[PDB]
Amino acid sequence: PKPLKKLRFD
Amino acid sequence: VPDYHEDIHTYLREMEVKCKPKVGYMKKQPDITNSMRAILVDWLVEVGEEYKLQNETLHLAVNYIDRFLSSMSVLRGKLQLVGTAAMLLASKFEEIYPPEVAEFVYITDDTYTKKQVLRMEHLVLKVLTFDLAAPTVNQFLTQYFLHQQPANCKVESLAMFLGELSLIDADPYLKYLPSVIAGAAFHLALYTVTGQSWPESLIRKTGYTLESLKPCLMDLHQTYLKAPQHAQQSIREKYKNSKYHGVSLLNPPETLNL
Amino acid sequence: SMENFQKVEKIGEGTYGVVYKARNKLTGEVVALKKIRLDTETEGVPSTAIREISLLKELNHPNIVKLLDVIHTENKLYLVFEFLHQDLKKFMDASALTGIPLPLIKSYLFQLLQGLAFCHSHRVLHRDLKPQNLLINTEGAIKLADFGLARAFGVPVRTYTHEVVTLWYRAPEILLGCKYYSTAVDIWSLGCIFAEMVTRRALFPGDSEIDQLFRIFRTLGTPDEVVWPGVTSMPDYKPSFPKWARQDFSKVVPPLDEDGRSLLSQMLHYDPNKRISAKAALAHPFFQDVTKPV
Repeated sequence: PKPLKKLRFD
Repeated sequence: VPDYHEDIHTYLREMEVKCKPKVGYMKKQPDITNSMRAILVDWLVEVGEEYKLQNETLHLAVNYIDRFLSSMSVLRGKLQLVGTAAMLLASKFEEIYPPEVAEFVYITDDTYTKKQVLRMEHLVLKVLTFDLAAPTVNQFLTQYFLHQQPANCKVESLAMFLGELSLIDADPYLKYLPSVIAGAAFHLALYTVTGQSWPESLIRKTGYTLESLKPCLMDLHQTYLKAPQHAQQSIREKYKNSKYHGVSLLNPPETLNL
Repeated sequence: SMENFQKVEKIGEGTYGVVYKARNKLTGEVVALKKIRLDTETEGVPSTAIREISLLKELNHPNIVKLLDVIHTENKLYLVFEFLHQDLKKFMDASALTGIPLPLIKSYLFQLLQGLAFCHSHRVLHRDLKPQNLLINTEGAIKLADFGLARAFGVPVRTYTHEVVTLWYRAPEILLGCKYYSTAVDIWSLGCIFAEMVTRRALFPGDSEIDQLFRIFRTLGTPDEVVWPGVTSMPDYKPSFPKWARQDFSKVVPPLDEDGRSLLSQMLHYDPNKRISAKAALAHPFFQDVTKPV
C-alpha cells in the first residue's frame, strides 16, 4: 500500500 | 471528572514549555529542511492511517522528531530512520496494541534493518532522556472540546484536522505552543462550522483570547485556505473519510473578522 | 553506572526482570536495581518499561516510590529505585495475630491517598494497586510502587487496554466491559485495600471475571439504574444477573467506626462518576486524627 515506501530526499 | 481537569490542564501547561523543541533547528541541520521534514510527517500520517493508530500517537512522534532533531544532526538518508523510531516509541507509549517492529521495518520498503530501528530507538530514548509524556495539540483540543454548547462533532474533527495540518510545517508552527495551536484550531473550526467563537469559558480556563491567539490563527487560516494546493496531501485525504465526518471537504471561511 | 553499586541480595522479581538490593559504594545509598534484559532482534525497550520510566520521572512525591536513575547499555537497562525494606502485603502476614493497629491503617491509607491524588493530578493511572505494589519503610512511610501497568490518560479519556488490574482489586466498571474508565478504578483498588488492612483478608477474592462480579454484588448489591444509571446497558452486563440485596455496610467491615464506614463506603461506590476521589478523600473525618506511626 501507499504507506510503505522508501522516502527519497536527494 | 473536573476533579482533576484543572490540575491536569495546569500541569500540561507547565510541561509544554519544557518539552518544547527549539524553533530554529532546521537552520543548523546541514543536510535537511522543512520540506523533507514535511515529507516525513506527511508519510507518518499514512503509516498511522495504514496501521490505524491514534491521532495522539501521531502527535507524540512528531514531538519526538522535533526534539530529536533539535540537538542531533541527521543525514537525509537517515531522516526516515529517525522518524520510524519515533513512531514506534509513540506507538509503544500510547497504543493498546502497538505495531511490532517488523512491520515498521516493513513499511520502509526494507530501507533499514530491524537492528537499525532498534538501535535508533535507543538513540532517541537517550536523547530524550526517556521524557516521553509530552503534551500535544491533541491533548489540548480534547479539553477545549468539553466547552461546547452543545457538542458538535463536525467541529471536533475539523479542529483535529487543523491541528494535524500544523504538524506538517515547522515553519511557522514550531514557534507556537501546542496549547496555542489548539486554541487557534478550535476557534477556527467552531467559527467555520457554526460561526460561534472562542468561548468565554475557555478564556477563563486558559487565559487566551482571540487577541492572544491572533498571530497563530492568522497563519493557520492561511494554511487552511492553501491546504488543497499544499505539496503534502495525506492529511486532507485522511479527513475525507467518514470517520472524521468528512470535514476535509468543508469550505474554509474567506475571513475570520478578527 | 554499575561501577559504584555492590549487589547485596535478591529481593524480588519483576515482569521483565530481577530486582536486587544493592549499595552505592560512594554515597552509601541502598537501592533497588530492577534489571531489564535486552537482546536486539527483539521488539526493543518494552513498552511497560517505556511508560514506567517516562511516567515515574514525572511523579516526584514522598509517597510515590522514587526512580533515582536509569543506566543504559547496548545490552542492558538498569532501573535504580530508592529502596524500601517491606511491602504492605508481607507486613500484613507479619501482623497475623496482632493485626494492624487502626492508627497505622489510618496513616497508611492517608499516605496512599496522598500519592494517588498526586498521580491523578498528573494524568497517570496506576491500574495495579494491590498490597504487593505498596512498599513500606522503617520510618513509617508507605509509597505507591510498580508503575509497570500504568498509563498517561487524556481529558476526557479514551478507550484504554481492557484487560486491566489484578482481578481481586478490579473495579466493576472494567469487569462490566465499559468502554471508558479513568481514575476511579484506582480508588476501588485502594478501597479493597483499605478493607484489607482492616480484616487482614481480601475483600473480593474471586477467581474469574464473573465470580468477581457476583462477589461485589453480594457485598454491595446487584446494581440497577437507580443506583448506577447506564449499567443495564453496559457491554458485559446481563439480565440474568442474580439481584442480591445490599448488606448493612457495618457488616462488610465489622471493626470499622462510622467514618471508616463512610469512607470505605464512598471508595466502593458503584458509579465511577460519583466514587469519592483521592484528593477529596483526604478531607474525610476518618482522618481528623491521622498521625504517622511505624
